[PDB]
Amino acid sequence: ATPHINAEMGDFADVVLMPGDPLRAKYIAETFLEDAREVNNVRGMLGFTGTYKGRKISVMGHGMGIPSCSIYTKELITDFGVKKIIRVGSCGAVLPHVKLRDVVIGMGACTDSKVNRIRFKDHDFAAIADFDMVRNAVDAAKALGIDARVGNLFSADLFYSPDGEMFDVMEKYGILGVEMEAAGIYGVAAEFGAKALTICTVSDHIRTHEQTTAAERQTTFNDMIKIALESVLLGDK
Amino acid sequence: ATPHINAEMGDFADVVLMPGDPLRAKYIAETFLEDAREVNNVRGMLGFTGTYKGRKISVMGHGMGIPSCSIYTKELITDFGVKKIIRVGSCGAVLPHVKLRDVVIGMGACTDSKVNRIRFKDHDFAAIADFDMVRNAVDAAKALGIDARVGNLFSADLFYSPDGEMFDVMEKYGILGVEMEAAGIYGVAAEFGAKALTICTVSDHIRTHEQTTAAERQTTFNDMIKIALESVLLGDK
Amino acid sequence: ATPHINAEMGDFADVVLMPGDPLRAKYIAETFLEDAREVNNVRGMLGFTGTYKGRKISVMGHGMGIPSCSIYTKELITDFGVKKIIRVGSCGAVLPHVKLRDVVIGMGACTDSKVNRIRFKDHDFAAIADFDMVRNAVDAAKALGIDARVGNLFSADLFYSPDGEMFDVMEKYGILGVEMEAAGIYGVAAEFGAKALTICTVSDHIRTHEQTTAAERQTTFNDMIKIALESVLLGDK
Amino acid sequence: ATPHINAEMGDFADVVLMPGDPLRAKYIAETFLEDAREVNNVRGMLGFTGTYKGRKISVMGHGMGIPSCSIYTKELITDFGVKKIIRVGSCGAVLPHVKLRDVVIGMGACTDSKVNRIRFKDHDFAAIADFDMVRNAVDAAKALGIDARVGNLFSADLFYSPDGEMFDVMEKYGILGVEMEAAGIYGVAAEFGAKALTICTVSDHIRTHEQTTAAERQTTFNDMIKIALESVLLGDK
Amino acid sequence: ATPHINAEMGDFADVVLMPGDPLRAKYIAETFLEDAREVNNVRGMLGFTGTYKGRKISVMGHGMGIPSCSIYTKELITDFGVKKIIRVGSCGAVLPHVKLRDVVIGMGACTDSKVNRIRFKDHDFAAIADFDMVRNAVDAAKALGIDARVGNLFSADLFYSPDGEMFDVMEKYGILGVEMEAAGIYGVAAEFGAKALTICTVSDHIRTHEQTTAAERQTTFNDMIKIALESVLLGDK
Amino acid sequence: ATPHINAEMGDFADVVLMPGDPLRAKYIAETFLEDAREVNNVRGMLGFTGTYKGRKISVMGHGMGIPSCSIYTKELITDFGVKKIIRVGSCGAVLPHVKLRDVVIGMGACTDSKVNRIRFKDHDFAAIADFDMVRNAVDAAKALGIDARVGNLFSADLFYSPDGEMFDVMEKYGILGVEMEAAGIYGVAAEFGAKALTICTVSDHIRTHEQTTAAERQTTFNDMIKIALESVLLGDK
Repeated sequence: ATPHINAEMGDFADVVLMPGDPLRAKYIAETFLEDAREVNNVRGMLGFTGTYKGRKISVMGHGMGIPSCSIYTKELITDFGVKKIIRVGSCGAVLPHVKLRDVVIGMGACTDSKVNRIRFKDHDFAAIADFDMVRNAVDAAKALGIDARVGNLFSADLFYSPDGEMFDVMEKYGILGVEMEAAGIYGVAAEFGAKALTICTVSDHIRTHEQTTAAERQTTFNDMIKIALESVLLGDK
Repeated sequence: ATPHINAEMGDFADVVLMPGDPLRAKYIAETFLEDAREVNNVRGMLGFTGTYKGRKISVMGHGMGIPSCSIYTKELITDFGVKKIIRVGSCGAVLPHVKLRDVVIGMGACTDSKVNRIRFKDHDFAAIADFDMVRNAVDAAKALGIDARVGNLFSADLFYSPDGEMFDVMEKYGILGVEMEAAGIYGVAAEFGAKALTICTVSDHIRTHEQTTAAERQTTFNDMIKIALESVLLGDK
Repeated sequence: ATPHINAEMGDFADVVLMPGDPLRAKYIAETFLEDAREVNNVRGMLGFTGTYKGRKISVMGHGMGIPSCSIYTKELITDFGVKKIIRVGSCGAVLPHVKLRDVVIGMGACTDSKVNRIRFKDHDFAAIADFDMVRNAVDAAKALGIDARVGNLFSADLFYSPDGEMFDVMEKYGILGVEMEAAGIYGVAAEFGAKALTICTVSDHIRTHEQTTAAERQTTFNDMIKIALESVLLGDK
Repeated sequence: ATPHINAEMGDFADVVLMPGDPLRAKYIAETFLEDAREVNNVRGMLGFTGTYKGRKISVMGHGMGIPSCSIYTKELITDFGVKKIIRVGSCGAVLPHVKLRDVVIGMGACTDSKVNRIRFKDHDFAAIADFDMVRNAVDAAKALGIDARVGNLFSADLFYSPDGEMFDVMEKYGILGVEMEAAGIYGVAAEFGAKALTICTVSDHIRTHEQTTAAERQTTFNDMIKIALESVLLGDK
Repeated sequence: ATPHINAEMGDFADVVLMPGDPLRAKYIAETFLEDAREVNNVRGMLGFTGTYKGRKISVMGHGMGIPSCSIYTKELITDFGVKKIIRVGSCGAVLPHVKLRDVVIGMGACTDSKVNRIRFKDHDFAAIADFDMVRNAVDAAKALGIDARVGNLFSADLFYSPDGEMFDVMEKYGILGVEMEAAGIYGVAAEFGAKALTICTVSDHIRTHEQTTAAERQTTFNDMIKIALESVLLGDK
Repeated sequence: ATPHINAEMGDFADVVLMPGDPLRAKYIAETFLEDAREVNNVRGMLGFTGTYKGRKISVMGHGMGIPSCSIYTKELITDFGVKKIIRVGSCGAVLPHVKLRDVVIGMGACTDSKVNRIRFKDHDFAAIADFDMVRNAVDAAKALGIDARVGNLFSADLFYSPDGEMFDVMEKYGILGVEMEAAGIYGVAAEFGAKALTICTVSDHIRTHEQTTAAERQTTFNDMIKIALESVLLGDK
């Protein structure tokens, strides 16, 4: 067991899907995994392992923000043999042409956190995904009839930011979505020699809120999870 | 309801105790409060309201790190009428003279997060507690036979820090405990015009690499919660 | 003697009150201290030692700004045995509800200086007063019929700042008064293992720019000095 | 004509290959393009346009460093209709497992320049390539029997850096090659709404000095150009 | 009057010499100026106006550090019509061939203060003297048989710096003398459209740990003042 | 030979004039020098050596931007015995009273590059010229009856800056001309213990869209070159 995960080596697959909400991890296990078993419940941060089309897979919540996900991702890599992390999230769009319910893949992640400056001598660390994982997700999405948008996410520390003008800067530089974790996960992956990817669905536009239904949100979430799971199978071959 | 709290105004007391772990919130509700009811379960971030010696009080987890706790404390203050937040946590000591099981009260909180720089035009914002709350906690502790130490916390973004050299700097400048939230909660309290306090129990010694046992963490935790609750009653009178 | 103080060990009390203006130190000595003698005159930075109700007390100017007061407070602490510094100053208010002639006690001090970033590896050091000293001043003020406000000061490097918009930021985050020294003194106290407090009276408003009469200014100044002196006597018990 | 390019709209293809050295641009034009003509010679920064397998292609030097290449890439995009920039260069390796003469594709580029901080409100902009261009290069390389490494470059401002320790930090975080331009080109592409890619061949290891023969260097350079040109043809499909 | 200078427009000459110590201003007035009038004594910061070789000249202390001298210099320029400021100070040397008693003229001044970053949008402002004033000082020194060194000063915020390694950096980049004010004065001069110069004499060597004797201090100080005064007369022609 | 200069010790004079454009270096060699020989052609960065009134002088292009010129100036100093660098460039004015064709001499150079912060522990290094070289240029200009102003340049990393507002800040602080190299050359000179000067002629006004068209030069540029060359002869006296 590690400080935040009451499990032992072997309990996790070598790839872990991670939504922010642990209750979505439970939903993924129930909906997509065969022979699913709960393998963590410390702090309510539910984690599960089962199989998808014969492939051992785990899913576990990461909590909100770079500091939370950095803990779990580090422990998974250093103590549970995890080689790949796929964050499966929501993001808010700053570009009108990026549509509600689009799938975005963060090949890079911008941020207003200091964590990568702390790592990288106050220089600019380009927080990036693993290329093969990116391509596997693009290809899995294409096989499901989806053209994933590949580019930069922006990982914010403040959900309630006092700097609304920054969203205009994000738009100018082509940021595809705003979320709260990718850059931190990518920094951990680089620090500890593993591989990561963040996939998000566009849940809103930052500038002007758009309504969605629970059913629409569920189906779009499910599409993202299928992309993520199928991408793993492509990566295995 | 707010984006992370499915409750109505009036469901929370005007003071909320907040451990990081929502399971500890449930423990507090069951152990210390009368007639407790669950008022939030969104994302498993359990919150409860009941009474302590006749006084309405709430308790809810805040999750790990500045970004997580900043969400919850903002929503509580702006939309649930919450006037006081008392974080009840654990910390790591760096000073030789600060011992396992000591109770530390953060009158200030240092940080390596960028959030307060973002707020404060890249100058130094001294993230501070409410003074009356500090003195109420000191006095409640004294009535329970505990001499709480009052000073600076350090709120880290990385539990697993690559800049190990910073612990000796914290030690040099008298930091009493290392945790992950206080500076963020204090920044929200200043931004949105409320009052906050962080109380921690020392659960490990970073300098000498000592760790508290299970028995040990629990009994000290109970004392911290009694301090917090009794401090509210002092503040009311 | 030290580079800026031509005195010997024992010439200073273990607590030193420090206004910015050495002529105010002379006034304090003449008005409040018995058997006062001048103990420093280097650079015209007058310092005195005498007794208040039998208790040995010193008073000495600190000059204008963080670099000036950092020199004097360091030398006093390291080489003259000084345990406590109480800055006794004026400040400018940014909050309309903070009134002219109010007493402000700086439990924290924000700043636009780089000195604490230099000390603290470019992270955020919360420059704080000693809690017991704060409580002693609050209690002394209460016994003198004054309700002191306890919160953050802002210690500016530029009395003539080119950034007017920063006052709006200070107001937003609840800064009680603007002065030029507290954060520097608090940094020295932390660096060199001593205790400090800044008490200020509100001399002006950047909002409701009203001034005062000489008589009003003297009476208010003297009330502040009485609070500071009485606070020492509480700390001694 | 623009301030650094004496040419008119149409003189350049919509994709421009850019080595640092203008003499390399001449070599590329002479060796790989049919009906090549010189279209720029301002500042000796030779640029050419011809065809490759019937497809109009341009090639032009970008000079050394972010400021130099930022000028040329901006002018090409805004004034000459250029849609894609492919930098073709050399890099120094900091990882021992990255081998001499390996092909590196910079999906991201770290930097110690301030240019992207100036663009991005002092936050972290992840300077990234266009994903489709990256995949096209990977595929073109595979068709030529070369397995390209895809990951981060580091774009240095100082070829002669006084901070030797930084190469160790680059190695820790997995940087594949050190060069001087990619992060700047990627910043311009984001700013002005175009697409870019940097392909480098490993010319040496920064810490250990290794030798190559003329035939080896010629083979590897030619291989890089073939990858670049063939990647364009894939993108066109 | 201003709060810091109790004088009227006309009371100062258009050129003011400024040592840090107001008692040295008094010495200068008594020793070098004919019929000098005391024009300020607020905060003990003595200032005088008299005549030197037919020329009206003022001299006034500036106190210790950038914030102090920034107040006085701004007020002199914007409230008293002052056109030229000549700081006359002592400095510490780091270079092996800079010797005790050497005269150093600060054509530039490096600093660890934030004041010029605040002014200059967080970019690097080169804090420089007025060229003609520098040349006038070199020429005056030569006529007095003194060979002055012209180069960079370093203006420190902390006389007692916790970062001893910075002296190595100063030495590496050729800093001639370490003092506490020049960069601040030069920033004010640029902000408010006036001209300034800092002349220092080397009173201590930071590496050899030697200092000038009392007799040497007086002689070198007198020579510096003669250079300053004679430089004004050259400027007038 | 060095990595960017294929020549041997002795091939360069101990003084090198450097325009950014190597074709201007050729022009200078063929117009102003006797018995000029091309001594470098790597990357087309033409360098020449000949004599001016019997004095051995070299001239070589430095390319655009701080990173480019930093390479060449370092190599010249450390491997070719070069003692003095005179950059001879163009610049843009922000001050209305600075006119087209004015010759500007950069006693200092401000910058938005990070290179001097990297050198100088993130403090403010005042990037300055050698005083004697500045005075030699001033004196040569006077003897030639050519007007010249001495003050600060601003060395930009982005010719195409997204921050137009910074030009108003430059104007406020008295910047004489905007170019792209001086601060980098001055940093190298300090790092490697040599001497440098930048002279520029105002080619355009950033305020009054006028600048210099086809005509202006040749004669204005020629004026700057004559000043530079004659300044060397004065420095030899």
